[PDB]
Amino acid sequence: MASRILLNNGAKMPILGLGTWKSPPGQVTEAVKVAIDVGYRHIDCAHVYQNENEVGVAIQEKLREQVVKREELFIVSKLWCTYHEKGLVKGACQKTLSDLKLDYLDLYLIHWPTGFKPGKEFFPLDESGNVVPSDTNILDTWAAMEELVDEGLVKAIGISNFNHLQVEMILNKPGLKYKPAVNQIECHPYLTQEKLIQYCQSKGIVVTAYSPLGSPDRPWAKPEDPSLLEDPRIKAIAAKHNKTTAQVLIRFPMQRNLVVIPKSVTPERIAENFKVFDFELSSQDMTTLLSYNRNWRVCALLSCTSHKDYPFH
Ligand SMILES: NC(=O)c1ccc[n+]([C@@H]2O[C@H](COP(=O)([O-])OP(=O)(O)OC[C@H]3O[C@@H](n4cnc5c(N)ncnc54)[C@H](OP(=O)(O)O)[C@@H]3O)[C@@H](O)[C@H]2O)c1
Repeated sequence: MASRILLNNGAKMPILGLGTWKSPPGQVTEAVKVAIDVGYRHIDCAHVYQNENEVGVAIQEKLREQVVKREELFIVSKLWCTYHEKGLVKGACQKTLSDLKLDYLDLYLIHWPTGFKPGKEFFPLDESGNVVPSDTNILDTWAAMEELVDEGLVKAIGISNFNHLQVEMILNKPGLKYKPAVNQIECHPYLTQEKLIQYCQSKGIVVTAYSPLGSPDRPWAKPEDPSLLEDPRIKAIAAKHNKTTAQVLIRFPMQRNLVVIPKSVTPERIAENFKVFDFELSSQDMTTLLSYNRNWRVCALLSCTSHKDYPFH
């Protein structure tokens, strides 16, 4: 399979990237170094992950070493919810750029449609346990993202965790200057997303699938939750193809014309997870994997369920 997908800004995006949420700061520099050595050319980052400085150390070394050229890398980050105000967006982007050791991002995403009150805390909460919102809306935040393109800080802009009506709101924004290039959403056999994916693809927006392995290291995991990597039905498909369950879970979104961003800090798994361009799932395999949908979310943003822009009602 071809390694890159064409975006609606004219640039090409690698379909397989390395995730970095929960990657410990003392391990993520190695992880990114190994990833680049074994062929990864796309790294998914975010300010809220608190490890962009350490990701950047790896990127800069590999650029300095001439293992890879900057134009061959595709670095993605995300604007956190406490920076949706017009006057904070540029500085948030520039902090991410400084930390990552870059003079531009390939893609910058609005991390969630929900804006929160600015300040030091990433989740300002009230006594109900609900977030303190910002009176920003997705459309003014989008205009601020468009400015970043026009200042040369980012090559592409996009969105994350936007539902169908929120994507449509952006696409229908009065005076829209740049369409979103990407919508990054949770997607795996237990949350298959047929409706939102077809809508985005029909508009030329590329979808990136996050938590493709079901995020077994998510901090709020409960033992009774379903487990993709341990699902016997998925293990059986992997065995038939002489691949690992993770490799099946990564190949699955690729064959739906999605980008996918599995996270690992384990060198062997980083290498294994990239070895997914040597085999094909059948159409029957694809439909079988789709049949496992149960609308189960790793990331439900539960402290924000009363925010006006909460995406998952
Ligand atoms: N936009 C958003 O709101 C949002 C939300 C969630 C995630 N994301 C992005 O998507 C990325 C991926 O999602 P995720 O981190 O939630 O989870 P994930 O990629 O579904 O799963 C990561 C977990 O799987 C393990 N793992 C990796 N490869 C494996 C393999 N071959 N065999 C067995 N276990 C394996 C990792 O362990 P080790 O690391 O110990 O090897 C880690 O515990 C994130 O890191 C982040 O970049 C974005």
